[PDB]
Formats: sequence, C-alpha cells, structure tokens
Amino acid sequence: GMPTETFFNLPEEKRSRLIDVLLDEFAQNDYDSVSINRITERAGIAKGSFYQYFADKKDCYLYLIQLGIEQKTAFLRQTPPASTTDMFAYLRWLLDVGIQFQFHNPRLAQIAYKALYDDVPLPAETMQVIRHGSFAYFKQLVEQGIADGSLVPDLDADTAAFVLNVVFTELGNHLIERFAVNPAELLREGGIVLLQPAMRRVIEQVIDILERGMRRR
Ligand SMILES: [Cl-]
Repeated sequence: GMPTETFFNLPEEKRSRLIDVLLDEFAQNDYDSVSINRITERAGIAKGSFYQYFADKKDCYLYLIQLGIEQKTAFLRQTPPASTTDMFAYLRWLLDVGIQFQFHNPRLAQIAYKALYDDVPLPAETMQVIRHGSFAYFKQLVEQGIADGSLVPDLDADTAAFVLNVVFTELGNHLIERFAVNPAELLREGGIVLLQPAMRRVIEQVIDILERGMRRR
C-alpha cells in the first residue's frame, strides 16, 4: 500500500522530522526488530498515531525503499557523466558514484543494503531489482566487452559479473571501516569528503585489479 494522504498533507517541518526518525530506526535495526513505539517517542508524536500515516510497517518500509531508489537515480543523473569509451574507465566512474551516493545518503543506503540479506517484505518486482538488478547490468557490460574483443575471449560473463557485483556492493563499507575514525559524526557533519584522496587510490587500485584480470592480453 501507499502512505496515507494525512502523511503527505503534514507540514514540511513535521514530515521531515518523522522521515529522519524512520530512516534512523530502519537503518539501525533489522525489519523484525523495528519498534513503532520507539518511532512515535523519538518523533515526538502521540502513541498509536503511526497508523494515521502508514497502514502498517510494510507500507512504511516500501516507502523508504522507493525513496532510496528515486534518490539514487536522481543522484546518478545530476552527477557529471564520464567522458570515456573504455569499460574500466566507466566502471571507475560508476564505482565512485555508488560510493558518493552512500556517503551523502548513509541511512537510505544502509536500508537498501540490509534488503540484500534480511527477510524483508518487498514485492517480487522490487525484490528482483534490489537483489539482481546490478548483477544483470554488469553481465550485460561484460558480454559487450567480450563481443568487441576488449576482454579475455574465454571469460565467463556470469562469473565476472559476480566479482564486479560483490566489489561494488562492499567497497563503500570497507572504505569507512578503514579510513573513518568515528563514522557516525563524520557522516552527519559531512566531513567524510576530507578522506577522498586516500579513498580514491583504493578505488583506482580496485579497478586496476579487475582490469588486469579481465582485459585481453
Ligand atoms: Cl539517508
């Protein structure tokens, strides 16, 4: 179901304060561990008033997942595109974009990341895009690269897509783990941008490994 018109007709200051609380709750806790009373208490609203904005917990989770999808697509289109024809130069740009979206929207990214592993109630079409969307795109890129003779001829597209998908999914979390001292405050204050010089040489190192491993000799 969709969020109620009561939720959408809320004053911007009240609705933004509620979304901030919903993002924290769904990113810091597993779907089954999410507390509706903790939401109303932190949002500073009446007890039992959550159901005046969302029919159930499922509808609220779907809204947050769709918010992450729409935000990522809008971020992807607002980013200056790559001026290249090389697959690996494009992959470096796409890896950089994915990491930048995570650093600017950590709670939305964390909710979308947990959906890959946790038992969450998402429709078949939404679940497919979340868990198999990026893999399918990498497989298409690898199949294109083998066809134009740039990649190793005997390369298995499915296997190469698996390696690209796991790296792209986990790099951002590893960068934070390696370089960010107190990530909570660093992401909130926006100081994560000061670690880009150290993070970029890792992004370049990652692409170099994938390039040597996949590109034709
Ligand atoms: Cl966020």
